[PDB]
Amino acid sequence: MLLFCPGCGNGLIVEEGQRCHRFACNTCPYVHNITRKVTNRKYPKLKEVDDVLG
Amino acid sequence: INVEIKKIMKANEKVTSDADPMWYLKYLNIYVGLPDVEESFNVTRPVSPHECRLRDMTYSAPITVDIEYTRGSQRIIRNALPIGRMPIMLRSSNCVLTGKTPAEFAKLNECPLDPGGYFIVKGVEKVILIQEQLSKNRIIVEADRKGAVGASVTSSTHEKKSRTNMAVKQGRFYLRHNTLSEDIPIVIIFKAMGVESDQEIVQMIGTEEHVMAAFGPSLEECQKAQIFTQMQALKYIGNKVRRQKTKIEEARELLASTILTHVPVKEFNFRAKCIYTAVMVRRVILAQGDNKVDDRDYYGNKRLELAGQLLSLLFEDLFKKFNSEMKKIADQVIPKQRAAQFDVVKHMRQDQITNGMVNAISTGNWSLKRFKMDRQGVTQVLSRLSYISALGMMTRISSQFEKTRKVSGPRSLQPSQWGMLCPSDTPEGEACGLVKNLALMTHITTDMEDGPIVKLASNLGVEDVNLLCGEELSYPNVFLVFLNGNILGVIRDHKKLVNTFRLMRRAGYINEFVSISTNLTDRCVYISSDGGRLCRPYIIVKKQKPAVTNKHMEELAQGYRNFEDFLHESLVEYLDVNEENDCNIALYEHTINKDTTHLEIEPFTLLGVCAGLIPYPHHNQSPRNTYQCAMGKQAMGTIGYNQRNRIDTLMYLLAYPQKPMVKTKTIELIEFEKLPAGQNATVAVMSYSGYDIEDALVLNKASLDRGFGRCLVYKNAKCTLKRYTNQTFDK
Amino acid sequence: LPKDVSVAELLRELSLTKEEELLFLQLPDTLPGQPPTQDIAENACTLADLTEGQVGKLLIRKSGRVQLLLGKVTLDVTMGTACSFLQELVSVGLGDSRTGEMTVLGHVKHKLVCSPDFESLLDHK
Amino acid sequence: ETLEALILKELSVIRDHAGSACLRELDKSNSPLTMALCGSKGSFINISQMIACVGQQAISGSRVPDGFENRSLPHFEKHSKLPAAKGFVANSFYSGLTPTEFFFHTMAGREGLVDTAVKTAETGYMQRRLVKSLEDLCSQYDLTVRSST
Amino acid sequence: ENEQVSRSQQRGLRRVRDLCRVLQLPPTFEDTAVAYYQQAYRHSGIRAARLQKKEVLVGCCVLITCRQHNWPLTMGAICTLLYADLDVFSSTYMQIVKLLGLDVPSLCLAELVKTYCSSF
Amino acid sequence: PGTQMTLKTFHFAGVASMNITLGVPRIKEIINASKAISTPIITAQLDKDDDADYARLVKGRIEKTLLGEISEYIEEVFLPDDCFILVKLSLERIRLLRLEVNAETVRYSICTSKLRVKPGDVAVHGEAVVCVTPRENSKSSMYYVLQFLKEDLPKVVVQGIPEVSRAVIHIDEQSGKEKYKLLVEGDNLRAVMATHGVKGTRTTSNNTYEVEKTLGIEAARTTIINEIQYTMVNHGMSIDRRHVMLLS
Amino acid sequence: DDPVVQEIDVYLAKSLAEKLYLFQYPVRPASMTYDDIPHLSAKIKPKQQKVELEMAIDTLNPNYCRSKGEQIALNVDGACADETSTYSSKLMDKQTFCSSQTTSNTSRYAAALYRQGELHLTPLHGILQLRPSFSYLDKADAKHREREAANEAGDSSQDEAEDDVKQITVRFSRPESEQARQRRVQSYEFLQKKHAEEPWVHLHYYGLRDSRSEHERQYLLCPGSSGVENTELVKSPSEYLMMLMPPSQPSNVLSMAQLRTLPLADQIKILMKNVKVMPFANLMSLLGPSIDSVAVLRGIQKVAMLVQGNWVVKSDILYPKDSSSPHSGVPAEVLCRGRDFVMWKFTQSRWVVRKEVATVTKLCAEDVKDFLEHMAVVRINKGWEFILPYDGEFIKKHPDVVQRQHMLWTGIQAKLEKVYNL
Amino acid sequence: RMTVGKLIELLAGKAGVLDGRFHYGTAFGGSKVKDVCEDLVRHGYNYLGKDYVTSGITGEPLEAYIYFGPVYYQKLKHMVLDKMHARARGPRAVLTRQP
Amino acid sequence: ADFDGDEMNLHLPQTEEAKAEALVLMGTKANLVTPRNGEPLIAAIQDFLT
RNA sequence: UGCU
Ligand SMILES: *[C@@]1(O)[C@@H](COP(=O)(O)OP(=O)(O)OP(=O)(O)O)O[C@@H](n2cnc3c(=O)[nH]c(N)nc32)[C@@H]1O
Ligand SMILES: [Mg+2]
Ligand SMILES: [Zn+2]
Repeated sequence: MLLFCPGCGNGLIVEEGQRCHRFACNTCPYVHNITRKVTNRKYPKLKEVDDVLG
Repeated sequence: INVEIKKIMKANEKVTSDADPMWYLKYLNIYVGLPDVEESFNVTRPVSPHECRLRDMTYSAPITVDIEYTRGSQRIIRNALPIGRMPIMLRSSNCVLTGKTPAEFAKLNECPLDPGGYFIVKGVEKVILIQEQLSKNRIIVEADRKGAVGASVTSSTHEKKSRTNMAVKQGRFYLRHNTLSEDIPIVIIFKAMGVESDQEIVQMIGTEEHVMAAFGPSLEECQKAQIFTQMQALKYIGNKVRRQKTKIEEARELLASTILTHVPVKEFNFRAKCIYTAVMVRRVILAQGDNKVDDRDYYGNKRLELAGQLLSLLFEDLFKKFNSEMKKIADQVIPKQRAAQFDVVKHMRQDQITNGMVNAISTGNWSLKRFKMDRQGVTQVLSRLSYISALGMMTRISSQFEKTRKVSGPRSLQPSQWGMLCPSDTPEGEACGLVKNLALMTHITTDMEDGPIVKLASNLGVEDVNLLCGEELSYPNVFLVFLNGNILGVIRDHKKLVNTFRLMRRAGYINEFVSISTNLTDRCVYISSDGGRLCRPYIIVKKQKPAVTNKHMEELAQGYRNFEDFLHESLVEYLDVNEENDCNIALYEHTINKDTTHLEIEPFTLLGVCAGLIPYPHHNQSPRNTYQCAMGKQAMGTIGYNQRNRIDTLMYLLAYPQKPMVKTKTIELIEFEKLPAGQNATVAVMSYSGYDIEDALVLNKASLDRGFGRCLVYKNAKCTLKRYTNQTFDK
Repeated sequence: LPKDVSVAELLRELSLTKEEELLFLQLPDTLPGQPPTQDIAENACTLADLTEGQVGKLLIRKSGRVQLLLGKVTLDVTMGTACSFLQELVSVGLGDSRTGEMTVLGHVKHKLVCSPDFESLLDHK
Repeated sequence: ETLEALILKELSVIRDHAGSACLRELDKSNSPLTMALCGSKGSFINISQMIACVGQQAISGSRVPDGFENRSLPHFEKHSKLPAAKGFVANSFYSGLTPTEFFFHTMAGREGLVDTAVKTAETGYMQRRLVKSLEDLCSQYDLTVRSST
Repeated sequence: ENEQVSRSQQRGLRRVRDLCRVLQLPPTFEDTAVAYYQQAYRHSGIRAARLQKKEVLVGCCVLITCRQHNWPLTMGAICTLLYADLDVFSSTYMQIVKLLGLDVPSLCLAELVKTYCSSF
Repeated sequence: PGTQMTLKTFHFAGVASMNITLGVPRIKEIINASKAISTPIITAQLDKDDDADYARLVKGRIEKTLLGEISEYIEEVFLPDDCFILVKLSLERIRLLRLEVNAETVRYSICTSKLRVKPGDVAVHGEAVVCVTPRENSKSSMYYVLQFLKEDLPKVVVQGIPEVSRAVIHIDEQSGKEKYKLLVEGDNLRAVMATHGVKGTRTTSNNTYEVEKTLGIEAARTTIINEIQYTMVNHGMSIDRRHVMLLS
Repeated sequence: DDPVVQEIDVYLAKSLAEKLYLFQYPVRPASMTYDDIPHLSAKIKPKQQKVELEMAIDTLNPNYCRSKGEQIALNVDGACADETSTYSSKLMDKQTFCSSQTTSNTSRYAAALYRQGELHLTPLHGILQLRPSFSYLDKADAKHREREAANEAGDSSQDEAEDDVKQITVRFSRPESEQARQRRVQSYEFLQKKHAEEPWVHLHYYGLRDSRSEHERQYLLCPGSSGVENTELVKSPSEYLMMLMPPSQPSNVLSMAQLRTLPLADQIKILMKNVKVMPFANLMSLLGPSIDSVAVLRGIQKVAMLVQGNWVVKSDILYPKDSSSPHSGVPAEVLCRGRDFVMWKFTQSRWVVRKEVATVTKLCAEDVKDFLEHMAVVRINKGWEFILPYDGEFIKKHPDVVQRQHMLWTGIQAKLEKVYNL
Repeated sequence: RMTVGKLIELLAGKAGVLDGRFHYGTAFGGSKVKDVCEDLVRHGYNYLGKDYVTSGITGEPLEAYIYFGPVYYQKLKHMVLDKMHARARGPRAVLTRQP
Repeated sequence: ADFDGDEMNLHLPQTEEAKAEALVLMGTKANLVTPRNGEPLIAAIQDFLT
């Protein structure tokens, strides 16, 4: 998903620190370590069975 | 000639030169006067339009003005000084034909039934056709050349007109302007316009999952670069700005004034412009899914420029040119001529405006450099083939395309032409679909002050857009309200707003020509108050019963009330295309159901003037009606009661014209029965002698001998005996 | 979160609970009154010209109608834009020309809009 | 699209049945019927349109598109896919066409006119190119078609 | 032509045209005025003359062109719009008419009467 | 005949879909012999024209199938040890469409013209689970490339010809027997003929350039003649075959 | 729908009218508040309100990167300069929130404090939106620029004494044209300098948890009785409507409203000129019941005549002295005489012969047709009949008016017999 | 061409010239066919416009009735006298020596 | 053509060889059929078929 | 600008 920094509001990118992967900002020292599993499903629309024509 | 010329004079009231300060030329009041002729030796004399046609001169009035200037620091004023000549339209306010009885028309050698409304220059009759163009200050979402669904906006103010586009060629929004070297991402422009928080930018764009998924690439591309502040974004824009920190100042000036001129900024406050571009990006994102592409042929987004606006623009341009020439002459004369103090009166050109107007009306090509407008075919020779021909040509409409491509889109008949333009009336040939005629019952709106409209909108609870963030724009119940392309604000429960606005307009506190429309797909309520919009009267229907009754019709017939009284009593109201898009209309009384808001006045009014001559047109085919209108535009018959004194290069008259037996109400209205263009003959439908194989007919020798079909062709041969430079003359 | 209505909001704020709440209402530009001895003209009459005390009543009729009787006329109160971001109401009192005090009175959650009942104003006369 | 096709099929069936009924009820010695039979001019389709009922006004091989928002004309309800609201002409030329039917017929006529106008220029250019390309070949005496070279 | 012309002659021609357009005289009058101005400029005595001399030359050429077509125009208004005094105007007019010898039709009384009556 | 033709519509050739340009524009495209034409049509015959199962099988074999069209969900999971993208293939839809695509085929399809993803980055854990773990390429790219992967991964081809865009099963209901054939809206006849189960001996295409490049100049001439004749017959007007033969 | 319950009262407070501001954070959701964030100071201005909040953020928390804090501190500030530092320590400790002005006037906005049975309204002096400003990045850019300049200067180990004496480059204070002066005034730099010219004011922060918050929260209330009749706010709905919507500033051009706004005499004259045939009762109904019947009678007797109980407009009213016949061009006196003769014939007999009228008046067919259509209709086998029936009610009600009209018609008949020699 | 409107106009004109009236051909309205048929049957003419006509050449009656009636014909400006052209050697153009 | 105002051109050859070639090759009796498919174009028309 |  798209996450933002509560301090400034800029976009957060996933990087690797010295202990664990974390979300961090490119304009401030704010970080957020990942504790549990985080997922972002999209459920792409499957291709339906195109039936015969005629 | 009454208000716009005065406004232009007030705008250009003062003109002065840089050299020799304390010198100025101030205009006080401009007059047009009555039509006069400069034939006599420095003497004016009233001249009639027929006399102008006979003498091959122009029917214009002397433009006069009162001015005040400083010759040698002593203020000298002039109460009346001619500066030009404006061709006076026939049957106008200042024309000699208006307010005249048929006896006075006969005395002046003019037909009472003549439609008028055309200019007479050098003896030829020219008519300024109505131009049809796209509405300005409106976002248009459409596919690009290759097929990229993008958006465009042509912001046109009183000074400049700039078209800026936005494309999604590479999944991200790039904004393109004529003043930028290369299209830049929209996020950089967001950061440059004050809003630097990516969270706020995303909230303004939208809070929907698909919206964020589509806008993610733009955020990633912006984060790839080191642009995070307004200063850096402005520096990048200035680096990308073409030649006409200095770059930062130029970028800020372009963002504030050049880009989106229609969106005003109080004092470098780009909040409104940020909201506007956010709404545009949201519309683009919504269109990127379901193919809800707006169409250009929808006449609800069309504007009709009458001759008044064209003449106003031309007069403004000519006055600006005259002021510039006067300033140049002053700068060249005052500093080095002599101790004799210089004044403008010795160089006030009185033929510049006259020649400019004459050329622009005669040649028909209009070249306004201040607006970069190069139009052709604006004026056309009034076809005097018949009275019907002249009346149908007077109400023609030309398009902005002017036969550029065989698109077939604008040439096709759109459903938006209901009650506004004649569906069947169209010239047969290469101009099929581009030249159209107005309906029998329609009107063109003018420009309003827009003051009380804004006041009522603000009082009705419309929240300020600057008070709240853009996140409220993504709510389903929050509807945006726009005013002539400018974001007026937001509102909730737009039904109450629309109902109250319509009730106020019917009451009369708001001009009846101000249109209000609501689009639910985009959740936008548009309030239109600009001129050129097409409107049509409709009877108000409330609770399955029209407001107009038999008592009201009897009062109108007896003369107790009029159409203005009907408008004031909330009985009949004007509806625009965008307004009827949402309102429900009923053709007849039996068709009225529970969900009806208006009633059609008359169905036969859908046809135009040329189509009104067709007897029982709903029983024939559409190409038959088109060909009938095309041939009636050339039908032979009487022109007017002054056809004998009229002298044209080519005229066709009928010996024994007879009015039709099957005459239409449109015929009775246009008074065509008084000037018929045909004869009724005892025709027998049969095959005889095989000389009527393919569309041919057989005439009777005795009938033709007894005067049937007798026609008269009148031609003019003109000769001139002018005097050359030398004292010699043609004899 | 279903969209609430002003009548139910007031009902749940008064009967269901008794805790006070800070509201933000948007009044029309001109109030149905005259500036009392304010040196005029039919100009705008805002709250800055009115005095303290009872100025109007809030009525809640059946079917969810919420009206505001501010004299001879009656406005209608509706729910404004549902703001979800933080709104802190503060009073910045500059008691001294060199130092002042910023006092956070509370938080703003709901927004109201008061509009003239133009239909009634038109059908009255 | 399935609903559109079903409605078009129903309208075509109605038109065909009306035409058949008109042809069966019409007596001999009728001038339009005789002309359609001999093939000089007209046809059963035109006879049924001008006597029994006009067919569905098809624009680009489809019903009348929604010019306004979610509807062709304001006189019909929004999201209404009725035949009379989408282009069907119940009345005939003899009984007279309603304003909406006449407007749809004019739309179809103007579409045909602009199509023919474009076709004229397109085929003129195509024929010019084809002739300028094929004007070099000729039949020789040895039964071999050869170019100019 | 139009290349072997000095800036002074060009300024004189432009002044002739400006005064003609201010007085709203027809293009035939403008052509006659410029032709007479060129004919007068052919002489050297008028060619190398005063600035006031050439201004009065412009005025007198306009006056002669106006007279040649039986058009009434008062020399008072000519001097008023020409930035000149009557004394030098008449002196230079006499000099130029003696140097040229062009036809000088008399000012008709009725035309001047009509022109002045239209003023009231 | 260009003037005689009215440029009609609704002529779907009996399939009620697949709008094909026919008439004067089609004649113009044919006489111009452009390399890329609008709406190309390839008609291919089947060895087993009566088995709908085999027809669907060859349709899936020839038609391009993207990863996002078969995968039920793609999630970028950031476990405390590592971040990677997990793709879950819908085996039910796979067996319903009769596509011979499994986890191994998906893994082989990945790492092909996709920012040079090494084989070790992609791994398979379950029967229908694909785990992709990218690495920083140091070319103005960091670990935050999972967004670009999410953007361009669902549009990767796992089975079928990349040029083929849409293949449909047309049926001929002749009273003798009902047979099946493949109608492909692509611009690759060589691949369609090379695919298994397609009778390449009776495969025709509308793109004259492709027919020339694939089966020779004589096949191109025959295809041009047949296409012109069919386009002319569609409008009800007939022309002697000698004219089109001479033109070709 | 009646007000069954919830009859809440509304009170007004003016204690904090000029001291109440509305601060909103567009980027901070309502769930998380700044109550726990220790504030430091706030810069504000009395005029051109633009408040800048200076707060402090924690560092020992796990949501802070110490290495990146050191990096940003070393980028924004020097190594150990510390004369003008955006942070006291070597870490990003202070955060800057800048305010943006929403609207110039906030008189229409008011804060409503709700209590049990009453709602107190307090005006707002200003509404500002607080957003995290980025000025440390600009200061870091300036620091980098000056560092690059220092590096360029110190490119050599020992820099010799540069003879870069500042020559007297005193440019002209050239007289700026009006257009260029207006451009300079409207430039952003001029506005920024004008805003900066005003001195700043430093204010302390008192959070909601402080006792001062609850101490000052009571000022939003006002001491007053429950029921007090306001002296103001007593204008009628019509007056309120006029206040909220102030004004901007053929012969039937005037509408009904424009007619009614005219005096009674002009109203009657215009109505007669338009209709030319109307009963007295219809005229009263059109004019309104509030107008006196005697007044209407006086108005109509001067512009109309009595014909078979009905009122017909006079001929001179329709045909002024300077007008003429639109069909033949004859003077208006002849038209008036003909119309008077027609009216006399109608008064004498209900049936009038067009041929006889034409033969007597010597007028043209079109004029006779116009005169007959103005006050009558065509009846087959009977000629022309008066459009309205015989109204005996008015005749019985007003006998003196009937006698006056009878003597006037006798005089008109005498004049007609003298003129046309009947 | 399906020009039933021409037949309706002819019938209305015949009825009007018979009864001394002016029928209206207003779009989506006007005089109906029943009214003109009643007028024709009252005046003694056929209710369908077709009348018994005798051939003028052979003098014998026609097997089919002819549809007579007054129709409003209008002449156009297109005249054969003006459109007739015949070019001899004549003049040529200066640039290219062609007509 | 349809005899509804069509203007047609008429040319007179100025050479015997051209006249003979026009009469033979462009003869109406010899061009009764079109080379497109051999169908006859010069045949009966309206008012003749009926 | 009109015509087929
Ligand atoms: C007509 O309104 C305009 C349009 O003419 P254009 O086709 O734009 O003129 P053009 O582009 O320059 O055409 P071309 O290149 O072939 O010469 O012009 C007037 N008009 C144009 N052509 C004619 C004409 O042939 N005859 C008449 N009478 N008017 C013409 C029209 O006003
Ligand atoms: Mg033809
Ligand atoms: Zn951050």
